[PDB]
Amino acid sequence: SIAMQTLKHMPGHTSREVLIIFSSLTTCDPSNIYDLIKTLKAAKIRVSVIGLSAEVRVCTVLARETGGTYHVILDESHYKELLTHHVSPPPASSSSEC
Amino acid sequence: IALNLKKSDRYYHGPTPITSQD
Amino acid sequence: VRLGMMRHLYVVVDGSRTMEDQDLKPNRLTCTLKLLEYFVEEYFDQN
Amino acid sequence: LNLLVIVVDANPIWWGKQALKESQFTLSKCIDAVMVLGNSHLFMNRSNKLAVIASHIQESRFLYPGSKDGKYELLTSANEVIVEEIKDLMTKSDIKGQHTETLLAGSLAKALCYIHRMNKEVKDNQEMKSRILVIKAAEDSALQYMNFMNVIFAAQKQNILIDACVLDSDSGLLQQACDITGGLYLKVPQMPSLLQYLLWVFLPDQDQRSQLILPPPVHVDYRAACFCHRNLIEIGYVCSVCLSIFCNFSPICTTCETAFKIS
Amino acid sequence: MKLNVDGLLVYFPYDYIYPEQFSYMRELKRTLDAKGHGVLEMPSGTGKTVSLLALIMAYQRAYPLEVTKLIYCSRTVPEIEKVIEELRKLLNFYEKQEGEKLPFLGLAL
Amino acid sequence: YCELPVECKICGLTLVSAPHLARSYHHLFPLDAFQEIPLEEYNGERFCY
Amino acid sequence: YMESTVASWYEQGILENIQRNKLLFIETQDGAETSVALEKYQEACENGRGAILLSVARGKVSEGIDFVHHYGRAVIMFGVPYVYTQSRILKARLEYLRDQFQIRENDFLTFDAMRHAAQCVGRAIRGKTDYGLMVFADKRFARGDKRGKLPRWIQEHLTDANLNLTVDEGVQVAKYFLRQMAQPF
Ligand SMILES: [Zn+2]
Ligand SMILES: [Zn+2]
Repeated sequence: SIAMQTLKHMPGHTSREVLIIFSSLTTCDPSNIYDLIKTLKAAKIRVSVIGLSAEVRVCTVLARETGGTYHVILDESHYKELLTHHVSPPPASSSSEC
Repeated sequence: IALNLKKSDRYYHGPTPITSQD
Repeated sequence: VRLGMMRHLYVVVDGSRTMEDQDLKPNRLTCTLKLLEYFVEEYFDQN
Repeated sequence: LNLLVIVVDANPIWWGKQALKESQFTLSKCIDAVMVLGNSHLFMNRSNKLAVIASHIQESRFLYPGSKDGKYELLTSANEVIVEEIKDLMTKSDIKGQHTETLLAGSLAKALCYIHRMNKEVKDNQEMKSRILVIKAAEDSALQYMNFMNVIFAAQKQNILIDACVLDSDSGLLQQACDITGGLYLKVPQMPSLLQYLLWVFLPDQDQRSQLILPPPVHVDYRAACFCHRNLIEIGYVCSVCLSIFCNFSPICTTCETAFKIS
Repeated sequence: MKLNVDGLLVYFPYDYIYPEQFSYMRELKRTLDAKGHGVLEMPSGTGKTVSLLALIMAYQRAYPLEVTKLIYCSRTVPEIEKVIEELRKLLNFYEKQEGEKLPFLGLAL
Repeated sequence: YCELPVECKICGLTLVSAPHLARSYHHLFPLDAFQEIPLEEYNGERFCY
Repeated sequence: YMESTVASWYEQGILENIQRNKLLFIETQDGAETSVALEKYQEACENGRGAILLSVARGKVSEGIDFVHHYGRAVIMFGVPYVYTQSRILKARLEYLRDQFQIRENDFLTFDAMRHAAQCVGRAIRGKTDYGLMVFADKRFARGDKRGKLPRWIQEHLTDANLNLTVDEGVQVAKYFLRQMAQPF
């Protein structure tokens, strides 16, 4: 939400994105994340989660529903590889406009 | 959305602008 | 495939108790931050 | 360790015109000056290493991979192999009226992958500093811009200094290549004294370059222009797909014709 | 997906199935072939269910004179509701594989 | 301004140098993969080009 | 034992540390209360909060609930589930099986304990090819006879490296397994 309150005012031509480095699988929340997820899809904010030693449900749905990807650190090389992969520009979705 | 192009040669130059015996 | 040339990205990092855990060889907080400095530089270096 | 790669613009049109012009400076004496620089560079330190490449309108060729005269075999053999390799390029070369622009991007590409190969073959016990000295003389081509930019950023990424020692034609991208990579650029007015510029300005390596006074780099005009008219402009309209500088708003970009919407 | 089961070629909806499913089916077939009861264990629910239905349906289609009806029982109604939907899916595949409707009826009580 | 590229602090418009754009054009010109020939395949070029 | 255990954990910091680390729910004989708690447990698992469910193996919830990915991803069994052997129902049943069907008292009693344990614990795998963990906190299960009474698929996946793990070793092997399961096939 703090990111969305910032990225919502961004122009439409720019790819709005968020990279989440998730460490502790438990995370407190003041409201149902599904509404926020639906809002992220509507806000066209690409969200991709990277989980460290955790395969979380909310991160799974958040990524795949938003179109982003959720990955988990297999080892240091996997972590290096995943961040290196995220450096690539995002491939345009059929829902994305120029 | 696959990549599409119509006139790609223009990319090769960018802003760059534009006797046989010799 | 078509690629989004201009992109705005926010990096979200946990500051929770598990970051102090030595989950990898180095301290997870140290490891993640050290590798993020590389990723941040490469992010601008490629875009 | 220091690795110095010398790139010679051995374009037979320009050097031939200079020969026909009865120019005082000539490619032979230029290659000879390059030879002295290569020798003196290796002569400066045991760990110093070098490579030399010459370019032609068709392609580019490498000039570099007992003591009968009472001197060291490496220097003597380096001189002989360079002379033989340049003569092979000049003798084994076709003639074509349609193609005259000198090749540079391909020469730098081979040098960079060669440097990378050397960067792997070098023992990690020692660090290797690499620099490329570009000796341009003949006109560049617009088609080279894209490919030259690729090697420019690769050199910057891999921390290779591009030092430009221009003879005649000043390529705007070449003066940009050095600035982007942090290398120096100079155009010699006294071509016969080219070797003095090499030994005073281009001979010192980055560590020496920092502890020394050299003329400040020439101001670089980072021109920008629309791809439709190629005219210099301060404001251009790019798109998040073609990333091409257009002259004005259009519902479809001529390079892709994607369905943009009025706004 | 035609399965080369011991007794007959069995039509199956999924293009890929795991090796243990073939064993379970050809093993269970022994009860039909021997005309007698038996016991067996298989971890997966859906896999053993769909393979069971495929096997028994193919066997019933092959030997309707030998086996008139199939009686299936499961722990609870919520499970039964899913199983009967899997049978419908199998019948939908079978109808598509056959290309025509057949005189077959199945229901959950 | 001392450093580019940057967004205008006033106009809210991006200021950038032409090479910065070309730094992304490799995404627009993806390089075709070279076919593998792990065996020597009688290639007379002992030296890698 | 569950309440005694929970009460002991409440006197200690254990119960606070657990709840602080993740929400916890406990099942009871009440179908409505357990249904609500289970729905809240599942809803907690949908959100970032996550939840922990404590239940009695013989409880109606264990025979009725189905475990799926992120809904009972790991199942913990505390001890071999043996029913109170003084209960008259068990006495009549067990002596009849020995008198009529000749099955030994400890043989059938262990068989029913092994069966009920596997039933409650094996439900972690149901379909859709989703991973699950099954940790048994009792060296009894590692005994040669108990191993043979354990189902073949569990028995063959079980191995000496995970047959007599220390609590720490279990957490370490679980963390590794989770890391290995998160990537696609
Ligand atoms: Zn466009
Ligand atoms: Zn115009």
